[PDB]
Amino acid sequence: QVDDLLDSLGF
Amino acid sequence: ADKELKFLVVDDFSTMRRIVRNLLKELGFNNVEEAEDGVDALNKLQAGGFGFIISDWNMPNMDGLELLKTIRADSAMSALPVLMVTAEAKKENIIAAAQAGASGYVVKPFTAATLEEKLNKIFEKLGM
Ligand code: BEF
Ligand SMILES: [Mg+2]
Repeated sequence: QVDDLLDSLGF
Repeated sequence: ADKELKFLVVDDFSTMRRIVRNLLKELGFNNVEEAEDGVDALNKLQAGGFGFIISDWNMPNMDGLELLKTIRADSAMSALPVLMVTAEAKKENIIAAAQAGASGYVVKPFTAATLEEKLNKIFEKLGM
């Protein structure tokens, strides 16, 4: 949910 | 992106600014100035010509989130790239950065390789 949330954001 | 892109590195710890500036240099970005908090940053930005901001989150007077929101809502500076730096990737903090318009988000400490990766992601999205 962290590295995966980052991906979603293009971060 | 252009090697002469002018960066402002914002952090209340002088050693962290020196480190980021040194990493930028390692990547070929030599045009770098420093600011010690969000108020100092906005002062220095009035000089014009800045093309990229790298900002810490926790700073006195004006923090990095407050700085980012101000830049994003500013008539002249609204599209400036801003790479936000934090001490720990927490969901709440990442989501705040997203809502405010952070161009990128990186957790300290990081390598030049990580910095280049994050800068390149921003350049690609912005067509720089
Ligand atoms: F003070 Be910063 F958020 F590392
Ligand atoms: Mg700080």
